[PDB]
Amino acid sequence: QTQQLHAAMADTFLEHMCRLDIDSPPITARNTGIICTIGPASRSVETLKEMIKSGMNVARLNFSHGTHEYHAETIKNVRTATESFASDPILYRPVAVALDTKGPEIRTGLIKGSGTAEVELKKGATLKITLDNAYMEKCDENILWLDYKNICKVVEVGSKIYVDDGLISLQVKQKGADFLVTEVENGGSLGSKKGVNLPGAAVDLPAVSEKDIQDLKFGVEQDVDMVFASFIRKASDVHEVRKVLGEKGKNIKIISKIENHEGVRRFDEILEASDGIMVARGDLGIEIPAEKVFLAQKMMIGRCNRAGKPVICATQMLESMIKKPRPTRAEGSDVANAVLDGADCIMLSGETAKGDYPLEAVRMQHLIAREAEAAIYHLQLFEELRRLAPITSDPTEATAVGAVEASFKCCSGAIIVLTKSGRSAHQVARYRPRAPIIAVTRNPQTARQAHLYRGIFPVLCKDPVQEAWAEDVDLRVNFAMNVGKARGFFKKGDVVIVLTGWRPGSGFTNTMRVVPVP
Amino acid sequence: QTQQLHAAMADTFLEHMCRLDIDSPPITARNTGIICTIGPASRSVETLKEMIKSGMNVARLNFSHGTHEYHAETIKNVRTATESFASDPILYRPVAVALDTKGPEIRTGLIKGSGTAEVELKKGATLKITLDNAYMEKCDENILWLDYKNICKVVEVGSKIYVDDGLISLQVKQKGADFLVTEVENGGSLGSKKGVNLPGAAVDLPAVSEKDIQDLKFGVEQDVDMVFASFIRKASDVHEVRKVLGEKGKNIKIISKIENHEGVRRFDEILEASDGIMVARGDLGIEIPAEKVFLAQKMMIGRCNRAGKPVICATQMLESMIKKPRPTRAEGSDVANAVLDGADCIMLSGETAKGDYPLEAVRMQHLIAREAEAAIYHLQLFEELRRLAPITSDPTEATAVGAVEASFKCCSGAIIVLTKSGRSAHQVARYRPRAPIIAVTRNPQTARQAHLYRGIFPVLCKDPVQEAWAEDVDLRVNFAMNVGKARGFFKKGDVVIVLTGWRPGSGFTNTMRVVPVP
Amino acid sequence: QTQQLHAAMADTFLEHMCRLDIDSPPITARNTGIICTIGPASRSVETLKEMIKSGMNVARLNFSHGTHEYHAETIKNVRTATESFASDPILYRPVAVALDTKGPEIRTGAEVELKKGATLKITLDNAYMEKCDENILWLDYKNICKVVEVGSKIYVDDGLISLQVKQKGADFLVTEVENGGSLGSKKGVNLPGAAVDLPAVSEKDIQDLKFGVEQDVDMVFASFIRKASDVHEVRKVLGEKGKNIKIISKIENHEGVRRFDEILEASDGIMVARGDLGIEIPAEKVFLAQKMMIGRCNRAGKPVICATQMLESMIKKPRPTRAEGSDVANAVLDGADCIMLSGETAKGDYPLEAVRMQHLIAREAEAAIYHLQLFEELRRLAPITSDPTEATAVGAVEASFKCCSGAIIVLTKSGRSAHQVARYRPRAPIIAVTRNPQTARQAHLYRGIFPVLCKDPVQEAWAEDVDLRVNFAMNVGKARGFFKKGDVVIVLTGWRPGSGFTNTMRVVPVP
Amino acid sequence: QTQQLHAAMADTFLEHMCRLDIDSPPITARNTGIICTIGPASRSVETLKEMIKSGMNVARLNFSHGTHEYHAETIKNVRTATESFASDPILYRPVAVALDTKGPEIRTGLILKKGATLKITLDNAILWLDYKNICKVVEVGSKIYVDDGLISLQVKQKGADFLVTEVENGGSLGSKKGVNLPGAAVDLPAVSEKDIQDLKFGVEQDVDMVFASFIRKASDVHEVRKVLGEKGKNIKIISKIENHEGVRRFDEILEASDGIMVARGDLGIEIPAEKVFLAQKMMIGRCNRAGKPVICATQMLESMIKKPRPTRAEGSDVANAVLDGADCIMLSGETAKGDYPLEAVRMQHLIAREAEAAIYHLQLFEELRRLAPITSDPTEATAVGAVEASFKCCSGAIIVLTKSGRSAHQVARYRPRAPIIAVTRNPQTARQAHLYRGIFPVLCKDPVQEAWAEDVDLRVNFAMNVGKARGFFKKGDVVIVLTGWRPGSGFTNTMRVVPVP
Repeated sequence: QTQQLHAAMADTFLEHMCRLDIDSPPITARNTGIICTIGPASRSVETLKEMIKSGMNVARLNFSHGTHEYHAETIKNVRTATESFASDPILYRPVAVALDTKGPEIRTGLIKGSGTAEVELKKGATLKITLDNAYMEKCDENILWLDYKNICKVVEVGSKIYVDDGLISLQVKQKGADFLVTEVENGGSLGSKKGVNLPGAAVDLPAVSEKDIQDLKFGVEQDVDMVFASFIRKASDVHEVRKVLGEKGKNIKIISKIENHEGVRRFDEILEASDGIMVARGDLGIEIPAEKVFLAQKMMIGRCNRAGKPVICATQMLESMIKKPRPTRAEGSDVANAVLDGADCIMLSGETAKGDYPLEAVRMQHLIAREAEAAIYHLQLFEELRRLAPITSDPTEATAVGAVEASFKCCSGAIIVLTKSGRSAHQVARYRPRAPIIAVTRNPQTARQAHLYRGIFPVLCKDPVQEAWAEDVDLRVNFAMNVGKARGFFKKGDVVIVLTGWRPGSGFTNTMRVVPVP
Repeated sequence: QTQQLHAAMADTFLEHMCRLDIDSPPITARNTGIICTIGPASRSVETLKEMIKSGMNVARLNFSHGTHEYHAETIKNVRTATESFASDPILYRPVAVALDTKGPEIRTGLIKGSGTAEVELKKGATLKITLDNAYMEKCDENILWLDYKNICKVVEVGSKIYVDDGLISLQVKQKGADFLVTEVENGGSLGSKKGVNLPGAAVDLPAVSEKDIQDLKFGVEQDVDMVFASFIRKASDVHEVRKVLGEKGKNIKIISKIENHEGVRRFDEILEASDGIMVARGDLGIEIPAEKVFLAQKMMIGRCNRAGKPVICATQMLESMIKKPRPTRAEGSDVANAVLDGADCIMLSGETAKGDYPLEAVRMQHLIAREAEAAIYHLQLFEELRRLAPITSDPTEATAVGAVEASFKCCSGAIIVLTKSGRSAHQVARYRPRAPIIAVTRNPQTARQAHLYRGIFPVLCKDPVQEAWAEDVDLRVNFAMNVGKARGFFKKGDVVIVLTGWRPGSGFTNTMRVVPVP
Repeated sequence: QTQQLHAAMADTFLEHMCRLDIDSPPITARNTGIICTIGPASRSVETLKEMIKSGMNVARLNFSHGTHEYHAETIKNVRTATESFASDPILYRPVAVALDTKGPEIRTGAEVELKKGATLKITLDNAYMEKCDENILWLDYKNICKVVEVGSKIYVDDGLISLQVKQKGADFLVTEVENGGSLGSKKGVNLPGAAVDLPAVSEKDIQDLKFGVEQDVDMVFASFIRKASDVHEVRKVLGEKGKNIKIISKIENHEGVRRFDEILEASDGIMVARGDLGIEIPAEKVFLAQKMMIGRCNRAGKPVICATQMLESMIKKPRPTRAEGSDVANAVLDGADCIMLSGETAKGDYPLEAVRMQHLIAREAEAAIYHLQLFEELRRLAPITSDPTEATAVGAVEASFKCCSGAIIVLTKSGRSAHQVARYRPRAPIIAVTRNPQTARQAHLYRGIFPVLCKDPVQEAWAEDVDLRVNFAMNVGKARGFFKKGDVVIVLTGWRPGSGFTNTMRVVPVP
Repeated sequence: QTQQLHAAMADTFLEHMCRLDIDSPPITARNTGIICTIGPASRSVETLKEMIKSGMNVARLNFSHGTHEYHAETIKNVRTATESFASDPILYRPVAVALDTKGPEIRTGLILKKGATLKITLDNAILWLDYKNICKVVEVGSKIYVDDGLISLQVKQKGADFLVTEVENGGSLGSKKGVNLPGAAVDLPAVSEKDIQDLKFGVEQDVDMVFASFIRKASDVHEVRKVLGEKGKNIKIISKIENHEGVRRFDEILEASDGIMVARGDLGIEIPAEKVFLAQKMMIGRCNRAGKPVICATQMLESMIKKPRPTRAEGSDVANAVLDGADCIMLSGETAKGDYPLEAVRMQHLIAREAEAAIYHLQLFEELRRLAPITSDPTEATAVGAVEASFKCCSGAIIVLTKSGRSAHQVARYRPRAPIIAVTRNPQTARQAHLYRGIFPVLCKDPVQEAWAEDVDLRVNFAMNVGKARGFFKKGDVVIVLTGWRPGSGFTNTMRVVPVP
């Protein structure tokens, strides 16, 4: 039948895999968030309308490049396309805006006085790295400028230097005052403004740099929903981002990007400090060996699933769709497995920023996730998530787990949750139900930030507050009931779970109800 | 710390056994129903009040003996003693009334014109079994009358005949027209009106006899709660009992006594036709071999736990407490293991009917069961009970299972349920929660019949119906708060699960609420 | 199907319970050992021959009563009756001899009524020792006033009489009577929850244990064990002369239950001594202590004996009760390596029927074990060692489950390789081949083990001597009905002679 | 702590995932087979020696292109490079040779706008194709995919001889392009005319396995064995499941075949590309259940055609395939025509070895033992007892003497951690053993000893010599050793727990 329900009845994990049927169609709801980097190929209002229609939940902005005017006009265009669907609130999908910091990046200068010129580094040859600012935009075959000024101090006399996402490889032979005479291990095309990695080195670059201070202030002023904080090495790095944002940026969610060996090693203190994690696989696959990245991924995702906090899988997930209309079989498997592992969000970088087919890659990540959400062995997963803290005195958690148990028993169309801050709907998300969570809120920052969790369909209720509180509760319940009928989540006479509380204000969610859809 | 909660956190059944702790005290709430046979040792109103105080829940009446005049007065005495506590509704316990039928029985006659008198049967001496009615009150060591006139037609030579709870065994040497000549295999003291058993040989007595026809009509007239139907061989035997009760006694719960080889062989059709089972171990120990009774016991209990219908473990549970003030170690192990196996009730026969220590027999069954309930591995048991029917379109089942899950998570004081027919309180009980089920009802039949299920502590609301239904719901909920405070089930500040619905009348249970005790 | 094999295929514990079938007959093999207390009802050679035939494995001697010369003649008659079956070694069953010690005791000094709710002094002064009454009672234990506080409970005469301590002196206590009764002279006293400073062995106990080494007894059932040093004290008494005699600690009280893990790691085995335990702890709590002690011994791989009142009504009656029937079944199902009969076989009117009834109940219960979950939980809980014998043992038990084998043949000298097979609880009977006669007697302590004694000459090649001892076990199991010709069995041997080199697991058809 | 052994002790799948450690180094044993497609970037004897050193186990030949004399020389160079390490039989790695068939195919004729209308004709004198029974197999609403699924076409009206169809996807149409039919029951023959002569060539060239293309049903596999014959009876048939019908009728194909290939490139053209992982995990798990070989394939390290490092998706795909339980992992263009062939082989070696340590063995063996049917075979009982024993002592290896492969294949079914060192005198068995996870095959070149017990011990000691020299264990460590009660196949019954000398 549907939803891989025959696979859900399996006694063993191997039999769950064995009963995975390609002729079993999934339900209409897609639970995992899609984050998209917005760049040259997708920043128009026209394209951003079609990204939302294809299934974009979060707009990421990469502050590695671009000025503050470029990002403000992108933010303006996101909101122009988002509020174009706001006239009917039953069909309005909330879209988050995400800032991704530059962080402690080492980067190259301009090849031949150009941004698009390319020299050809052939294998075994010498190359002089320099810090001399005369050679800043005069980068040649023989010379190379970079921006980390303490680079001669922190490298060894047999260190390896990786340029352009790990593709060019170097080895330090002679160490100079401002210079570093290298020898090319893996050659290839060296272009302009490429990221440099030093995987052996204790790089003494700032936690929150000069550019990052300016960028985070801009995030507060433009009213972003989340910060994707680059190169988080410890818990005091997360606290410094929390303190830089301060009072005005207290509701902005900090997502620590684990990009390096020290972030993997000191993960638990980072996770306890952060609001969520990005498994930032690009920089991680250069810093640690590339064969160890899946171990790091499934650790990070699994511990975030255990701790109940958001996790985003990232980098190169549909990489060939920059140039092609359809992905490779690796790329389809990767998106599937990341959703299977328990990533609350999946991300697109160059596919949506500068790709020739950015709408197809959003659609492809929608179609793969929804199939993989049906492919989850919920029987084992819910039984293992229940055993973590199986006694607690908090009354709201008991209602959250009891709702999820109820949703499996009737195989429900939805779990409708009223929430102010997100927290009641966030509690339902942690137990991983099959049913889509419909989070009803009047707080629009709660609506945008609720995309960070698996399961949650946030709905922004634009209705005025009715004079009686009990009638105001039922109005918000009927709103979600209208949403799922409009989206094809459920029809009339289907069963849904409705979560409410006993009084107004946050923290009082104690009422679970099993209602038919009118 | 308490409740065997350290043992409850074990990942394996073996470590659950290993962490069982004599210093870890149970809660005040005892879940298993104690059924008591009332006879001469416990018939007075004065004694019956002390039986209730010791924790009697069901009064069994053996209709093998006694006339309709005698049993009506026994019924009256149970009801006079129960309604003495009705003055204070907080401390009022409902007591059920049960009718155990005679059934197809074979009895001997009187020894030398006397019920009290006895003869000794020597091993290897003869004993002429007769059917001549001049020897009816004239039995001795040579002559034995019995009341089954088709004994010679269904027994061939060499087949065994057991007398007086299988203690005396005889073997047939030759059979006549209206006689049998036996040889005594096992000797002993032969008395009057003792039960005769013929294992292997099929007995052609009816399922419902003409005496059994009149006794069930008496059950309908005297407003009994349940029938313990004796010697049920098949589903048509249950259908015949259901027909005799008719439309007037349609709400009387039939409990089939599985008591012979054919009732074990055709168990599934009997369970389908009945509202419950008694594992009637006494005559089953004679009919099948005595070493095979535990196999039959654990089958029936497990299948009734699977089907959701009640199961009663019976006969000789504290058999030494007829004479002694404290039981043997085997008897204490038997009462523990029955409650551990999943028997909804436990029973006392001659211990409460005829014994010197009936109040101590009720207390000891109350003490052992309450210890056994804490010793249950609820983690495995509930997980396996969830997996029996994990999809159902009935929303009242989803509410019931979600409440049991919520009760495990907060380690709740109780599961308070408003119910009219019993069904919503019954549905909670089938999943086996640790938390006691306080069923609030204005229906007294529902209050008495709820003692059949494990977990249900039924309370009878005596207040008239408040016109505000929201207030009439909350008055009954606060009445159940007042029972558990006074019973020491919980105190002020503890967490309870409250189960109600969205409209009055039966079948509309849908609301689960996690509330603090005021 | 046979041997509950439909119920063994269940995916859940509940469904295993559901598929238990009374028309599913077991195999001939009965894995659980039967311990029997010998007294006046079962002392003669003709009775003891029929005890062996009905299925007795261990002959228990209660040293609480009877002289040394009485107990020596019991041992003599057991060995007379055992060695009458020696003439065919294929059908020869070895019989263990067990010495159950008296223990340390707290006693009292014409009877008197003790009124419920009254008062009674308990002096330690020997002026008031020779006749006690309703006001004054004497005890022999001098250090009671140290080990008992105010509000402590004191039981007299198997927990019939109960006393609550109201005020404490140096050489006296003054009590309030709770559950009163009739008090006689020289009666047994119990102090619930007290860390009692009595010696591990009494003066009588040192004489009786020394006697056991002289009489060549196989195991010791040491009474009133509270701690590990108490087990080490019994070990010290037996010494080097009786170093191979197995010490089974009887856990009888609150303190032994509390400090169980240190006792178990000191002892060679455990008895759940339920009668004394039922006096000492609340009677409602005895099963909790039963399944704790049985499960932890199953975890550790050491033997555990269920004891006291298991078929109690068979002292006077030819059938047992339904409570008595389920108790013996649930003990075997819990994982008791052995089951005991006390007064049933010592003084009762039906001792041969009771031995047979424990054999019939255990064999049904062994088939009713959920082996699929049980082996899975033992596999998981096993620590990953570097011992070759342990890896071979768990591989053999696994291979017996895969092909549903008729037996596990184990060649052993000490017992230890056959003991390692036993702790993983196979369905298949373990046929332990040995030339050591003490090993054959001590192997009855463990579940699964059917000990066979090879009386054949030692062959020329070591490999052909190994194959003859395998072939002997093939001949036993065919004769006793455990398998037929062409059935599959698991065979454990080693790579060199001497103990601790069992490495080889072979899967062969029976010739 | 090494081999992810802290993660091996976890009581749940979630905690196992939580304890996965980048600082825990694996053992030197790599258990998954690496199948490399040989083409012009990796065809010389010089390069093929370095392919073996990096970690090639099976050389794949795509018979879709290339002549017989080209492929014979390709076969010759594989053996020249393989036998250059044959002087030291302790360090000799056996290398198998695979024949991937072209298969039946629907092509276009000789010499396309979006949303247009073209007509499909079958008159041999507008687009022509060479499958004449196409009108029977497709309906109104069915899809037709031309040129690796680039141009998609939905049929509006179907005639007896013609089809008139609306274009869905755009792009330029050229000559002799391959046509797929999604959902169809295609009556093209199981072996084609060209594939008959390819399969007889493999018997002559002494190949070890056949990767049979486009397998739809059980009778198709039997046609491949009919063509191979008694002269090719020992050559294993691995079915390539390439479409809906192969996925639907999977259980009958697996029964007939010696193995399955998850041929994902052709599958993702045929089925929707989002559903390929479901088909992958179905096919891997059922082959794990049946105990037969499964090969994951197409685009696994695809960017290593051009770049010296893979993508993160490419690294995760190879890891998750080995995690799911694939016996072999394939490289197509990566080794055939790519710029970095040795780097790709190294990367598949490095990823799989980390993934083998990350397998939750505790649940996997518990489940594989639970679903194992109780039969009376001594070999099956010995194998599962050996894997149980190897988990308990944490052994260095499971040494198995095997003639035909079969005893080592039964051990490999139950997925141990420890490398399965298969000792064999049969050279084809040593090559064919690379098809199964765990099996590290070694060819005993020593002559048969007169006393058979000496001949048994010589081969066991040879396995002790390989594992010491390869860094699987050292002297004093504990290993599991499998032997049997007489010579010949089918008699392995004896498990032993031996110290390494």
